[PDB]
Amino acid sequence: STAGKVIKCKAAVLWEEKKPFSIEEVEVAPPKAHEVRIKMVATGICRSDDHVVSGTLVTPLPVIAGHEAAGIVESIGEGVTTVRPGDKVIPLGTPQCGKCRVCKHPEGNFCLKNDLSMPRGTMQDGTSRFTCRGKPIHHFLGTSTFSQYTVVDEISVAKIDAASPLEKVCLIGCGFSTGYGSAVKVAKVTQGSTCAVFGLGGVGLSVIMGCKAAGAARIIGVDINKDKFAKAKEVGATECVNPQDYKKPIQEVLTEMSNGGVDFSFEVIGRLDTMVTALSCCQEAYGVSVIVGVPPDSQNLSMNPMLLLSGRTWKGAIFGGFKSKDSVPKLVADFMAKKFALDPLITHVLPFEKINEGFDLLRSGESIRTILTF
Amino acid sequence: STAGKVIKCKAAVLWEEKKPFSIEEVEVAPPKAHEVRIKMVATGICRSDDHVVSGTLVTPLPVIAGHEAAGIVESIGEGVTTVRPGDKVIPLGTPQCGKCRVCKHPEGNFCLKNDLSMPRGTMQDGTSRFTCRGKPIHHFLGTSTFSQYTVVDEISVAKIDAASPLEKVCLIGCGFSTGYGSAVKVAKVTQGSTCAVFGLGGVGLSVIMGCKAAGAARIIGVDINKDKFAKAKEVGATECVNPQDYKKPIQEVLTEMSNGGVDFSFEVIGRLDTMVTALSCCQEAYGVSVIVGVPPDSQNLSMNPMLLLSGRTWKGAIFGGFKSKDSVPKLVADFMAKKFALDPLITHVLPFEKINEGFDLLRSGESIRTILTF
Ligand SMILES: NC(=O)C1=CN([C@@H]2O[C@H](COP(=O)(O)OP(=O)(O)OC[C@H]3O[C@@H](n4cnc5c(N)ncnc54)[C@H](O)[C@@H]3O)[C@@H](O)[C@H]2O)C=CC1
Ligand SMILES: NC(=O)C1=CN([C@@H]2O[C@H](COP(=O)(O)OP(=O)(O)OC[C@H]3O[C@@H](n4cnc5c(N)ncnc54)[C@H](O)[C@@H]3O)[C@@H](O)[C@H]2O)C=CC1
Ligand SMILES: O=CNC1CCCCC1
Ligand SMILES: O=CNC1CCCCC1
Ligand SMILES: [Zn+2]
Ligand SMILES: [Zn+2]
Ligand SMILES: [Zn+2]
Ligand SMILES: [Zn+2]
Repeated sequence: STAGKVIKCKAAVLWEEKKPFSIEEVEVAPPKAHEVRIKMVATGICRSDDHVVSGTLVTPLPVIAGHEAAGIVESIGEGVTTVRPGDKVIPLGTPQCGKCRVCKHPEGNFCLKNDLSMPRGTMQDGTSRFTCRGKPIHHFLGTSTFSQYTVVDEISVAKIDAASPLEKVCLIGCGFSTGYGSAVKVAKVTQGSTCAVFGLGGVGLSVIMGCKAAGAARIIGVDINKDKFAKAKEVGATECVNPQDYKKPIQEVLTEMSNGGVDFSFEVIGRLDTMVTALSCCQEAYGVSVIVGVPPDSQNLSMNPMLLLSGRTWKGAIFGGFKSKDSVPKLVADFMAKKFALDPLITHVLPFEKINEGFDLLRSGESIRTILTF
Repeated sequence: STAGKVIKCKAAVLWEEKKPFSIEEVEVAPPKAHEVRIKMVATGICRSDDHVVSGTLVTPLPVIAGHEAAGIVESIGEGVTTVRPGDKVIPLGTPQCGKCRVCKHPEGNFCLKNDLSMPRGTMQDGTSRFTCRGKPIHHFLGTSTFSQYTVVDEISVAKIDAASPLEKVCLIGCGFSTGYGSAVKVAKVTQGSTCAVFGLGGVGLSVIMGCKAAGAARIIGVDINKDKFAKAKEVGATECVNPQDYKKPIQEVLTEMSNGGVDFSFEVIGRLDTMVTALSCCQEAYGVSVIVGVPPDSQNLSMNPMLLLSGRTWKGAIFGGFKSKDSVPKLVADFMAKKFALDPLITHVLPFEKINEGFDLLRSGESIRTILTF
């Protein structure tokens, strides 16, 4: 019926920065060799998608954004061996080619086939599968899930349990796994430790979930929006602090609260100043700080290297350190076995056609994750 | 003979920055409770001592510097239980009180009793044991080894093997242990890995020794003084590069040489620019960079946090991460069992009276470690 043919469908096209998405018809080419065309079922609104709109995260425009999603395979290109039509799948904003030095390394996950370091906004072959008004449109992170259909390279898609609820497990494609893995895999939070989490959105709440799963004794949530505190406590925060409530810098406050610095801190906002504050608030001799938030494009932070010389460890990670294709199906299986919850992250549900309202909810501070249904 | 009495002896006093040391008579008070008075036998010239002269490292003046040394206990104050008169000892620029949260933590070593974070230049009790021309003189790092006799707090001294050669093992008090541990304990260099070591002085050569002991396959030494390359290769470097020989930034050179970035890099100079270069040259997804060098006082570096977000780990350490009082005697025992060599680090041996000549040798690029003998 549609296999081998161009599909005309609706997508949310971003023609320029700082403008609403345009819901309009696009043409989606059939998949070439080692490509997969997916009928989207649900997609979450991640702050990184908003960073594309705001220019915080630079990728070529015009673009179909979206990268946190789940759908059903409509057709596969020649040579595809890991998914078949009808399979439930999660696209992966970080691929897993399985062949590069990073994929072969026991710890690495930032596969060298990624489209983040030097963005092209294309498929792996350097071309686009999307046309709109006769104009080629860029892809985003090899995923482009703000469309009723997308085409992704095989290395950027994972087959998941056929019974998965796609309107929930789409969060495993980005925000949940990123936050959870940042705590359990990247930081390796220890039982009885004290953690500080800067930023209590969908990703920060998932960091809290991971800290609690790791057995932290104290988990201090930090946010300038106190409306975020109730949910943070529900998922495991033992206390929350708003930096605006204090006359001293919050790194001082947190050092005093933790009797000399926290064991693990996480920056899950995307500001240069909070990256330095989060590093400073961990204990100077043995603390660990993990950057999760995305900094504004091309901007440098300033910091005193004595913060590191005393013994601190500072690291960052994409996607919680998880090797994407290996990890996503296992994380879905864990979700199906009730080993973590996703409902606390989902505050709003909207049809895809209301994407702009979903972004308004995020920008106003009212939502954690809005899930869009196609 | 001298016990309980003020000792008049020779010391090298630094009265002000950017001046030669003044070799003259000082008075060394007897040890108070939990203090140890030590007759010096040998002391090394570490770049950190020169940093005091140059103003790179700020500590109260006038001062008796020196912190890498070995000697023999002359007398002990009330309550001392860990050393006795006649014992061979190494003073510890980082103490090990055994009671603070850092000393109790399995990884931490930067004991909260240190005199580095907020330098006072005193004994633990806030007073000085040194007088010169009737003026009180400050201590340095709780050690002050540029003197025929010094007084140190018990938590800043380790008893070592009575058969130890003090003119060699003084290096275990700072330089050697710092570099070796930075590789084996802080970075945890792995078998078959590629390492880059910036700075080929006494500490950087000790990093190379540690990388080789850990089984690194490639160890790239980096120094602007090509005269340092021969000794670096003798102790394990597989190749050396001088940034001044290249038109491109050395981080780009090292990334190309390592086919995409090194596994472990070490900054063992003390420059902001080389700290950022060393971080950048490690592989972006799984590389680890360790700051060992001391930055100039109060200066901040500038860096792009995307270097960390992709997956790099950045850390620093004092004294190679070793808990000082536990580790120094074991490292001496290891040296006595031929587990590592110290002779490659020692290029000059001079009488203490030639301290200024020893510093000239360091500043001119002509020495690795000069050992001063009393
Ligand atoms: N490393 C990775 O793989 C990933 C990174 N990201 C990044 O993580 C960050 C968080 O993403 P979401 O949770 O979706 O965003 P979000 O916008 O829902 O949450 C951010 C939170 O930070 C708080 N905040 C903002 N400014 C603050 C300040 N100055 N001090 C304290 N709190 C402040 C906000 O009130 C908000 O609750 C974003 O920068 C996003 O781009 C997201 C997904 C994956
Ligand atoms: N973290 C810690 O516990 C310790 C830190 N230190 C610090 O480690 C550093 C090294 O100490 P040493 O080996 O005694 O010093 P050193 O002066 O013997 O060695 C430094 C080396 O860096 C090279 N160098 C200088 N500028 C350079 C540049 N722009 N690029 C490349 N190479 C350059 C020099 O030619 C020299 O060979 C110093 O900053 C010292 O204060 C020393 C001992 C303990
Ligand atoms: O949110 C998904 N991916 C992010 C990962 C961090 C850099 C920007 C893109
Ligand atoms: O060289 C010995 N100690 C150093 C440790 C790093 C800060 C300056 C002093
Ligand atoms: Zn995302
Ligand atoms: Zn790969
Ligand atoms: Zn030193
Ligand atoms: Zn201590």
